[PDB]
Amino acid sequence: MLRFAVLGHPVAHSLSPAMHAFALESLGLEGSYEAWDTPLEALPGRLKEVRRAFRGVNLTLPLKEAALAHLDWVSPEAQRIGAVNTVLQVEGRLFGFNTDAPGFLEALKAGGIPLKGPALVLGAGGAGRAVAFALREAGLEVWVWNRTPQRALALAEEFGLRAVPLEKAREARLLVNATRVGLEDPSASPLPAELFPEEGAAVDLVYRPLWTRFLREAKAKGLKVQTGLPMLAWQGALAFRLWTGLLPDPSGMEEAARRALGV
Amino acid sequence: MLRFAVLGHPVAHSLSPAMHAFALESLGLEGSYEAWDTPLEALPGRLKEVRRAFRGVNLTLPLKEAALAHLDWVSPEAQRIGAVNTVLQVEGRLFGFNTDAPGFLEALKAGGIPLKGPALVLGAGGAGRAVAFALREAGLEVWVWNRTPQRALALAEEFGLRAVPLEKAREARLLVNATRVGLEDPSASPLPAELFPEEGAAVDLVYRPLWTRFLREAKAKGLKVQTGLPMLAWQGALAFRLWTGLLPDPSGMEEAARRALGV
Repeated sequence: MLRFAVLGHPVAHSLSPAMHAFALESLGLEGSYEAWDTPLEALPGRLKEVRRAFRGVNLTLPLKEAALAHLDWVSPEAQRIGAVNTVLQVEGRLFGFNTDAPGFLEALKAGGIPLKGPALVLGAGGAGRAVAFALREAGLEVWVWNRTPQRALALAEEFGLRAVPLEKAREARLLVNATRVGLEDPSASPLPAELFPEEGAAVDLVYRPLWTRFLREAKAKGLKVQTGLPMLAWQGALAFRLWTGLLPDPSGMEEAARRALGV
Repeated sequence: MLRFAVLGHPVAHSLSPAMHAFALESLGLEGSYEAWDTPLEALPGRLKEVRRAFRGVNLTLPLKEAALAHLDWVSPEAQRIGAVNTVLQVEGRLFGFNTDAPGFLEALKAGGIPLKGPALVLGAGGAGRAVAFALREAGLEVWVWNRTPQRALALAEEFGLRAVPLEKAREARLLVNATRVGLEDPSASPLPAELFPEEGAAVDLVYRPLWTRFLREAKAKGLKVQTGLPMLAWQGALAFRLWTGLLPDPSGMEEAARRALGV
């Protein structure tokens, strides 16, 4: 039986177990995907356990950074981003990848949103780094903003981007919220409605609530919008493909995710 | 999803397509595995195509050794052996493994042939290196012979084994023909009949004909014998698990191979 799991702390609310359960059944495969709470302290012992009993696992906070060292091989993309969210186990060896970047890209495409920059990424943290990398490689112009201006300038330098002031948002065609503003805060948004571009599209990686103020304002302003679920569904479907070579229907992955959310 | 192939020059009558067709089917999986003729000079281009459309491929003569330089990662064992018979493609990256070595040991085990040395491996070439590596790993005392003395001597120094003259076959308890002598030639055998021990076991990697002159001599001497089909099946099965995480029935694959030989 294929044995999978998500390791992180917390993981009690991960939507991965539900999605992959659907992947397994939909693809007629026998196996399981379990949520396994793993504080940074247990990472070492947990991986050794992975080397011997799991075909693969996903990593969520707070393990994504300190995992690279314990692996036998890390993807170039995962090395630059500096985070690994998907681990593959073959012959007792552990290989690390980052399905968030490609998942994000495939989500937009599938969602119907033509890539068409310049693109602006709000937040220069973990989520921001991943998304910033992805859009560059796709062939779009990319700017970055962050609460604390420092973190922004550096990233623009490391990835070869532009750290712009929040105001510049008006000149972009692709807006991406990589901050926690809005998370379980229906009335909060990182971007003032007046600073919204006249045309384009916006994507929020925060999916709790599903329709954040950011996306509601963006929708009201005429921009095309996409919730955070599609990306979640694609990174998951891509991870599964990595593990077995079979791609579960991303739509079915998203639906499984929504049902789990109850929205 | 799941498109494999055996890359070699020649591969016209490979039994892999047959075994793997059975693997996929027996596992209720959709996919294909075809023989793709590939000369040495055509392999740089082949691997690029692999990265864009194949989940994985097996490599045969004369690509197994030249392949290493064109891969993103190569297993410690494959590196030591110096040859890759199994390649896995993930996110466009190529990883090389060797399922010949572990496959050989499983084959012996399943076939009811316990590890008892000294083990004499005939042929210090590629196939010989894989078998010698495996037997050393298993802790047996390993001897090696080669028509060209130098190659056997070099290999013995390299792996910490002992190069010996054919006459030492009389003291070996496990004999393995890893040479091409006898291939489609019922009159040829790498070991003169009078040098066969009178107890032990004999395995021939050559399976065309199935009952080589070598195996007929060993069987006539009362040695327990094994054809090359079991190893062929196991290296394929292990490769399949490498690619998908699922282990197809080795006996079923050997059977599929047999029926594909016309025997």
